[PDB]
Amino acid sequence: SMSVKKPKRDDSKDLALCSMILTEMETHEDAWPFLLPVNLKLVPGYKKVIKKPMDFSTIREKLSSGQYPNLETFALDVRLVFDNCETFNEDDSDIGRAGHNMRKYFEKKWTDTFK
Repeated sequence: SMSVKKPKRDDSKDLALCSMILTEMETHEDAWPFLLPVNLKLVPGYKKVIKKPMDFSTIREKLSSGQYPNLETFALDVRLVFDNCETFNEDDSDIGRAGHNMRKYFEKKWTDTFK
């Protein structure tokens, strides 16, 4: 509260470490459904159903331009990618499997780096 602060957790490496994680996700073989924004002109249903589209290129631009205030807002956008994938794709489709694999991969890197 006012003039009473918890000890300072060192956040000075967070930007570099989120950039490394994002590089690992970009280069994974199962990243292909997630590299670019879904084409809203060509994919029926996507625009109306998925209220907040998100993809790795969009997260990389946000990250490079100071649009994440902290490491939690970065993790929220990465999870949004996989949450959108589960909403739109059956679990037993190639894209649905890719999204489960990538989520698992991310969450392990997240825990190992920051927790």
